[PDB]
Amino acid sequence: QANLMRLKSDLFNRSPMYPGPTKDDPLTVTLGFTLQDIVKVDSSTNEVDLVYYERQRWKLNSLMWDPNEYGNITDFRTSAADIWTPDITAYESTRPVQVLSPQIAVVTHDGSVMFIPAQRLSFMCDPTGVDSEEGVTCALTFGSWVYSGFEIDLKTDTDQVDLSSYYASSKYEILSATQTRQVQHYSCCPEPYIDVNLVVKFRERR
Amino acid sequence: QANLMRLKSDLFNRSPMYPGPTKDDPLTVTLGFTLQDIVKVDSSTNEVDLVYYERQRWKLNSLMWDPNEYGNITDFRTSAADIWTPDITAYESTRPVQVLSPQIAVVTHDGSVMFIPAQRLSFMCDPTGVDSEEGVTCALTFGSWVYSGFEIDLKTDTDQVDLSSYYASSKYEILSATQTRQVQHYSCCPEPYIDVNLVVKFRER
Amino acid sequence: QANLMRLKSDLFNRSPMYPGPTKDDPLTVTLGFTLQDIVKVDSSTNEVDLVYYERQRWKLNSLMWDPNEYGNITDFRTSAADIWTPDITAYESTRPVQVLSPQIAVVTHDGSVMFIPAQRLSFMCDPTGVDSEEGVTCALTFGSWVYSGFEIDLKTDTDQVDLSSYYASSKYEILSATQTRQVQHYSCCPEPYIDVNLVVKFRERR
Amino acid sequence: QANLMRLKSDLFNRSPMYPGPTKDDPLTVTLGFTLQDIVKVDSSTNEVDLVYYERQRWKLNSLMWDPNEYGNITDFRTSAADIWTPDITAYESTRPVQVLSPQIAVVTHDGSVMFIPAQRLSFMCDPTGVDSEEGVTCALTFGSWVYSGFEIDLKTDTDQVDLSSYYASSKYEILSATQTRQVQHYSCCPEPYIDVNLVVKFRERR
Amino acid sequence: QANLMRLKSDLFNRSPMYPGPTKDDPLTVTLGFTLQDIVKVDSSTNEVDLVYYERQRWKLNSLMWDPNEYGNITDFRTSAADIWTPDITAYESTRPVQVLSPQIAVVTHDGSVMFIPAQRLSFMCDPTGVDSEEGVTCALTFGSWVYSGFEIDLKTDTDQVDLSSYYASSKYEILSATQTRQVQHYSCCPEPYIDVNLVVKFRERRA
Ligand SMILES: c1cnc2cc3c(cc2n1)[C@@H]1CNC[C@H]3C1
Ligand SMILES: c1cnc2cc3c(cc2n1)[C@@H]1CNC[C@H]3C1
Ligand SMILES: c1cnc2cc3c(cc2n1)[C@@H]1CNC[C@H]3C1
Ligand SMILES: c1cnc2cc3c(cc2n1)[C@@H]1CNC[C@H]3C1
Ligand SMILES: c1cnc2cc3c(cc2n1)[C@@H]1CNC[C@H]3C1
Repeated sequence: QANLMRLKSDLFNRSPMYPGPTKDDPLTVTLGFTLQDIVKVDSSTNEVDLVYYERQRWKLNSLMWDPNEYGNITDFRTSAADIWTPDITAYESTRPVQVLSPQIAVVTHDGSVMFIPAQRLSFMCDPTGVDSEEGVTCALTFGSWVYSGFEIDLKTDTDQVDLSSYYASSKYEILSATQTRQVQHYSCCPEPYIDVNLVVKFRERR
Repeated sequence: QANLMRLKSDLFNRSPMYPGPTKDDPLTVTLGFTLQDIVKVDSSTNEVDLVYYERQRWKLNSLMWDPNEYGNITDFRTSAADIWTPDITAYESTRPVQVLSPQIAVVTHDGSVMFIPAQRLSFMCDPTGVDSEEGVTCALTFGSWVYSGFEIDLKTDTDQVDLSSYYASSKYEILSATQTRQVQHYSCCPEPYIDVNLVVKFRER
Repeated sequence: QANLMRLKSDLFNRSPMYPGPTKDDPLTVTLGFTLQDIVKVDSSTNEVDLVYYERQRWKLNSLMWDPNEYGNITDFRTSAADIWTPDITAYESTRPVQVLSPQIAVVTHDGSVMFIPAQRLSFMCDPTGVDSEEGVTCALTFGSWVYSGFEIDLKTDTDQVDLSSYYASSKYEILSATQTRQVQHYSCCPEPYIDVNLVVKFRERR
Repeated sequence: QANLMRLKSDLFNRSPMYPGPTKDDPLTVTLGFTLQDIVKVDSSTNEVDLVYYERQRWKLNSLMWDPNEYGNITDFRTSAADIWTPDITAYESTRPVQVLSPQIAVVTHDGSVMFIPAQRLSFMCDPTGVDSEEGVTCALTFGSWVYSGFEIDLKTDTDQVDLSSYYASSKYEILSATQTRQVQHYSCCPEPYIDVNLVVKFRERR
Repeated sequence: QANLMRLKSDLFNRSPMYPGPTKDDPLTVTLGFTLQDIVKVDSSTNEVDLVYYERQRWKLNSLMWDPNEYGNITDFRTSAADIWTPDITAYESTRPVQVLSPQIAVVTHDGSVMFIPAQRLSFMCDPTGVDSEEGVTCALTFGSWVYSGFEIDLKTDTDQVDLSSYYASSKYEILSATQTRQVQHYSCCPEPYIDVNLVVKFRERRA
């Protein structure tokens, strides 16, 4: 309708796009994972394929507006390509990530954004021991590729990976799955980088 | 011709595109499935591959015209990218859905739209017992990814999946195939989301 | 060359693109198949891979010109994106079609266009009996996805499939291959649709 | 720098792109192949995978300039997308060709263009006898997909395929390889088409 | 915010893009490799699959600015598509490289650029002996596709490849990996071309 088209026109045409966070104006992204399925294990290459959602939230003043000035609209859907999004990357991936869902974000009048893409990922993981009762553990680090912790900071809402949607007939059952903020330095660069470490222990279902 | 060229110009360059449904102007999408073939079963990863087509219908006021003002044209075909389409998604997919058909829709003068994409889909399914005679049952949910039931509702015209085009020499025969609207809640959000549950019982032929 | 640049400019830059055929302005589209190779047969999924050319022909008034007014130019080549092309689709495909040739068409001064995309296609076919001498038969139906026979008058030139390019050393030899216009109705719509039925009889070469 | 940006501007922004050759203005394209590696052989489907360079050369008056008018610049590199390039295609491919190199041409002040993409090609080939000492022979025809002998002629600079940088540690070694111009009819068209026939004889290296 | 938006505007939208290096204005690109994983070895086709990232650095006069003129901005992240990048290519690749990371570069006020794409590469390599103690050695050649040494020169900051991030549970363990500038001629062309030669020695992880 008219107001929403007016609102989206204002936010996206009145101004050039948000150029990303800076040291002067850093951003915090809240990251949470929903694990759908461990689809595949490959012991000839030590790769494991994972289907999951990645819940992302951040807030920008450039996406703020007054609902009264727009027929009481307090939020809207929009293509993730219309707006800036964080370069959150899985560091142990072995193939380009595969997108499983539409890429549409919800923007709220207070400038907050929620974006939840579903993905399939192959990543480095030695599955040796997956057929035992103890199972095997693998770890994933999700973080910004190019922004240090002075520009993008990460946090979680919970330490528990959401398993409420996990496929009950998966070849693999999950014994535990956690998500933990952590920080490290890389050789190339002087500043610390922030990541959320996904640690998943699993085994062959029986 | 010039009447159609004028009408399309008067609809797509006339106004900004439809920004999608809202709670004040919700949209009901009608869905129907035609199952072409169960192509492949993988008992090592619990994936099944389906080829099907999905009939989508919906109606937008912004796509309306008086035919009399355009040489009596009552409907036209156009690229799906020229118009807004619903984000209907298979929730259990394990690979990006592969489109097999041109992405073209028909728009009628009353604003109604019909879009029928053919697709190959890999989804989550334990096919254990497909080699028996009782067969195996798998379930598939299709729904808007980002719109709740206050924004997009869904409907089916029939509970029967259309099987009149099913491959007679498929490696798998279909014992039953239903499509049912249902309401679900998800951990991230408090609102109800609507899906259409595709339940397919099948076995080796 | 200046004449051709000027010609393309007048045909494409001036008026908008042809919006496709309609009930008020039906269009004849001619189809012929040149079968190149049956690459692969999979009896675990009943899928067959075929490599072929699809010769497409049609004619538009909006693409006509008088050669006299353009240095006696009688034809040119142009990107398929510059013009309308028919949505011809293989109905029994199981994977997206893989394009093997450049997407370029030839336009002649009388307005006729020829577009010949080479393609690799996987489709449903039960190859039980391919190893015998009576061989196996498979049917494949090509047609517009969205245009009925009120809009597209689909036809072949000949009923014989062009086999003069078929790979002599293929794993599979062709016993017979026909191409025939047929009229079908579909559940969704009341209009009759036109397709070309491709029937191919083939066996393992020996 | 200044003079080069000015030259590229004057070439690409003043007049539009070369629209391709015609009957009355044909273009001769020179072609050489450099074989890098026969990567793979598939005897269940009669497909062979090849990695090669394709050296293309042609000349356009519309790409000529006076170097003295442009700071003694005699040539320059530019994205292949900024200029017209010929639609050379392998007729016997079974999968879309994969590009392995940047796609950048060199344009020289006399209007001559050199373009050398590296590619991987799956094509129709019977490897029956690849493990013998006499090896097996296969052939590949390369030509414009849509320009006939009236619009594009092809020539080779030599009859011999460049094998000087072939990969010494390939599963397959090359006994001989030739490239030869030939003229051919196709069922669709009365105009003959020119191709270059690549004939390669190889065997498994031991 | 506003200054950053204004700065990017002046660099990209006002001046036409850099047309690349020439003999008159040659360019030096510094390259360094960080090897994450040897995923796969195919002895039926002599291909090896490798996951690595590649650190690239160069400097352009045309990317310089005075920070006091732009709210003290000394650097910024920008899409790799917004700027010129070197056409560094693995010569031995057998598949198109698969990009694993966002394609975002960092540009600094002195005109220097840093770009670190992560990639999966399939390349030609005979892995015979990979299941032995002594292992197998393979060589990769990275260089410009179309610029000779008169237009693009290369260097490493060190001769030792970075192995400290190598996945410890790979199927394959690395014995050594070096990265060395080298000069070559090619049949088609009269000018020397520069590359960094990456030599990796590895074997199957056992015991
Ligand atoms: C700027 C541009 N790209 C970078 C890539 C990486 C890093 C910093 C970068 N800074 C370290 C952290 N993230 C991945 C690699 C290495
Ligand atoms: C806004 C944006 N993305 C969403 C993704 C999902 C959901 C709601 C969203 N709302 C729940 C339902 N649909 C899929 C997942 C979870
Ligand atoms: C408009 C848009 N899409 C359609 C898809 C199909 C059909 C008609 C359509 N009309 C029937 C015929 N062609 C393929 C399927 C079903
Ligand atoms: C116009 C457009 N496409 C064509 C494709 C081919 C041919 C002519 C064409 N002319 C014959 C020669 N080139 C490949 C096939 C057949
Ligand atoms: C200009 C344009 N393309 C080239 C391609 C190559 C070469 C030089 C080129 N110069 C030699 C070096 N790079 C790869 C091949 C061969």
